[PDB]
Amino acid sequence: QSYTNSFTRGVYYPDKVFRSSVL
Amino acid sequence: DPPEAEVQIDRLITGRLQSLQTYVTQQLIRAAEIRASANLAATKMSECVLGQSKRVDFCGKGYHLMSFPQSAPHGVVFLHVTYVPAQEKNFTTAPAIC
Amino acid sequence: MYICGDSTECSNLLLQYGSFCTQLKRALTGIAVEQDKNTQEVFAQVKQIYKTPPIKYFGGFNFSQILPDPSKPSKRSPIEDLLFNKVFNGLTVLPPLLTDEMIAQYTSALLAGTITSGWTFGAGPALQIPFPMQMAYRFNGIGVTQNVLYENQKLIANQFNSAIGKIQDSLFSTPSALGKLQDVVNHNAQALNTLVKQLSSKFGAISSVLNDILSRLDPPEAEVQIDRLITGRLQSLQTYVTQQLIRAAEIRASANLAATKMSECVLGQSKRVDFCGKGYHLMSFPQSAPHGVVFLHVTYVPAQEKNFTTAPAIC
Amino acid sequence: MYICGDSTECSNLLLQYGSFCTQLKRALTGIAVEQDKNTQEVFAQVKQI
Amino acid sequence: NGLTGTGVLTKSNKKFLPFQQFGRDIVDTTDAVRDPQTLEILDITPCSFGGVSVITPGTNTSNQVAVLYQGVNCTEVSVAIHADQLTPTWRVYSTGSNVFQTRAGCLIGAEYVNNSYECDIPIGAGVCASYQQSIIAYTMSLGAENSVAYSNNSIAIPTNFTISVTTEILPVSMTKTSVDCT
Amino acid sequence: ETKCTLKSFTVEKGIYQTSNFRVQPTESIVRFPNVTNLCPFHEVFNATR
Ligand SMILES: *[C@@H]1O[C@H](CO)[C@@H](O[C@@H]2O[C@H](CO)[C@@H](O)[C@H](O)[C@H]2NC(C)=O)[C@H](O)[C@H]1NC(C)=O
Ligand SMILES: *[C@@H]1O[C@H](CO)[C@@H](O[C@@H]2O[C@H](CO)[C@@H](O)[C@H](O)[C@H]2NC(C)=O)[C@H](O)[C@H]1NC(C)=O
Ligand SMILES: *[C@@H]1O[C@H](CO)[C@@H](O)[C@H](O)[C@H]1NC(C)=O
Ligand SMILES: *[C@@H]1O[C@H](CO)[C@@H](O)[C@H](O)[C@H]1NC(C)=O
Ligand SMILES: *[C@@H]1O[C@H](CO)[C@@H](O)[C@H](O)[C@H]1NC(C)=O
Ligand SMILES: *[C@@H]1O[C@H](CO)[C@@H](O)[C@H](O)[C@H]1NC(C)=O
Ligand SMILES: *[C@@H]1O[C@H](CO)[C@@H](O)[C@H](O)[C@H]1NC(C)=O
Repeated sequence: QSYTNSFTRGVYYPDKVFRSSVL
Repeated sequence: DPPEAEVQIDRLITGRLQSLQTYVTQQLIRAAEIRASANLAATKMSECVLGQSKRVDFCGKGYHLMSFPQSAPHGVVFLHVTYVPAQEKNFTTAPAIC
Repeated sequence: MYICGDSTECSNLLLQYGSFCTQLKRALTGIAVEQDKNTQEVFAQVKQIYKTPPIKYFGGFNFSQILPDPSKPSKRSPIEDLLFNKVFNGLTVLPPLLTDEMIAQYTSALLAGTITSGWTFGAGPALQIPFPMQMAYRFNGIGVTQNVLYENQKLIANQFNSAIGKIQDSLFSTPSALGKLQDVVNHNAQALNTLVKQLSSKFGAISSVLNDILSRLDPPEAEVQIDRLITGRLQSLQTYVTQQLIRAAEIRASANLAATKMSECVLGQSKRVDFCGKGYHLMSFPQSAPHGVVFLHVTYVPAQEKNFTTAPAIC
Repeated sequence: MYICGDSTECSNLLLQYGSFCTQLKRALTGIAVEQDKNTQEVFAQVKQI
Repeated sequence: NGLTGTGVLTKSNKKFLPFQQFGRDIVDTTDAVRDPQTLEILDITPCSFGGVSVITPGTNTSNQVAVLYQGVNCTEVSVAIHADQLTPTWRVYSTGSNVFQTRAGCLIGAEYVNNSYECDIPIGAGVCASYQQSIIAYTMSLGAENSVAYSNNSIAIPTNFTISVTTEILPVSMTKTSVDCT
Repeated sequence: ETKCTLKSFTVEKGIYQTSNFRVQPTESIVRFPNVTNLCPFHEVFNATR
């Protein structure tokens, strides 16, 4: 085992809804 | 029953409390614009009536001469006496003469 | 349509609430017809529509960036042209009574009558007067003799032309100049978007959709869940109306000031200090803008002071 | 804190009532920023001291 | 597929990712949907609605009225009127010459004229209406055109005057009320 | 409808906002996913023996 930084990843689509040019 | 009545009374207490708040909230908004129009009428009385105004169109259209207050139900009426030119004539003019 | 939508079960429950809906409809109608009185008081001050002469020589003064542009279809002045490029659940937006092409004619009539007549058109008949002789009267209004203008007319004309030129460079380059107008457009969009987003709230009900309540719950018991939505949505609609009544009083307070500046700064010469800009007021020029008005205050600022020895009297 | 204090059970129930907290918070901020503008317009009328 | 509602379906240029079912707007309202049997994205627009304003010369003068369907294209009111799907059942007579497309909505019952007068009944977007008989809709005139005779060395001086008296009315006070809550 | 809005039998000159117009739906369109995974009914009903 070891330890490493995860940085800014692991983001998934929370749902199956289309959105365009939104925050 | 007392338990069944207390449930259907709070619907009338909450219904009429929101009916009183909606009334008082609108009276505060209306009274804010009556005060705005009552601060203006006190300015017209001080300046149009108790003096002669050089401000344009503040005391009526034209050149102000004098005004007369008349009371009215829940208000005031001003009779603005003004000077209006008439019968203009064409002329030739110069800035200076040598 | 906002509280219930296409729902007969909800509409019947909403009727047993008195005139809560009628009060809101009266409140928004009083605001709407008020916004057409604010625009009329500021601009619709001239009896007639004055026009500038075909020849645009006003003694060396250059009002090209102020007078209407004939080449553009909209007939807006070059400054007005760049002022306009810087700024459904039962909710409808009504169009203003005066089109932006009719407000520009009201402004053009105020500019054409000021350059030609001076302040005479605001107190009766419009009596023409040469612009170098109109500016000599406005120097006598600030305590400077009229021989000062005639002997510095070419110098004074250039200082006005250059000052108008920098006006575009201030609005064209520097942002946030029209933040007063943009703020009253942002606050209206936030209020409407917040009003829509509260149709997704539950307010304690089983769900936020009326159709999902009538089917998933018994009609004897679904009435209670609807009453939670009706109570919640009726309050979120009264909140919207109340804030409009407060904002419409800020606009009416600033629409009365803009009507006071048009009467006194534009249709005359003002002696009130700092009412029409820093300095000694000479002229002012209106320029329309989206949901607003812009005044270009021409003022006289002294410069190049010098020390002297003074006495009260002389024996 | 005014409505729920430090109860997480209450806090979750407060979310179902829409963005009422956000409107109340932005309304009071507009008042506070204005009060600093009222003071400046009256007194800060001189460029120099 | 369980997503219910009412609206007008049309072909949409939106490009769904191949795992999505529908779309949402900035206000969390549905704007599109994928057909479960065709795998095509269908834009959803709500069925038309708006206000209805009735222009009246006054019952003392005539019983004629003109109806303004605010924010509606005349092409869709006439389509819905023919198909009988407009909420307000009552229908104004439409003689082709009395239907006009203003920038505020579809105006039925008023004949548009090319003249211009002072505004009597403000409709919106520069269009007014009056009774002159029948109901006429026109573009309001801002005032009488004037052209002052500006010249390099010409001035106009009044040779007379007029003393005019004008009246201004200002509210001062409201009506005081006290309410017992209990 | 103008008279009932004002609750009067006499209407003055003006323009009155009376009601709201809605275009009613014409027909309903229900679409569901493709029906697949057909049962082997013919393997029993249409057996050779
Ligand atoms: C008044 O000022 C405008 C600019 O605000 C002048 O217009 C310029 O005229 C010069 C003439 O050489 C042209 O090269 C520029 O392109 C023009 N600029 C614009 C923005 O149109 C105008 O000439 C001035 N009027 C007079 C009589 O001098
Ligand atoms: C200025 O105008 C007034 C009216 O506003 C003129 O006075 C009128 O003169 C006529 C002609 O003589 C009389 O019939 C009227 O009775 C007068 N009206 C009054 C007194 O109210 C006045 O003559 C004009 N000044 C001039 C022409 O120098
Ligand atoms: C004044 O002067 C011009 C110069 O031609 C003349 O045409 C105009 O009609 C005159 N204005 C009057 C008489 O009101
Ligand atoms: C006047 O005299 C004072 C004396 O201290 C000097 O500071 C000031 O600059 C002078 N003002 C001028 C030259 O305008
Ligand atoms: C659904 O079936 C039809 C024929 O019944 C076919 O044309 C279509 O491509 C199918 N769609 C999907 C997504 O399987
Ligand atoms: C109404 O639609 C037609 C085309 O069907 C179009 O020409 C017209 O400009 C539209 N009217 C408005 C006000 O959008
Ligand atoms: C005023 O004088 C200027 C310069 O001499 C000239 O161009 C202009 O045409 C004159 N205006 C008239 C005659 O109306």
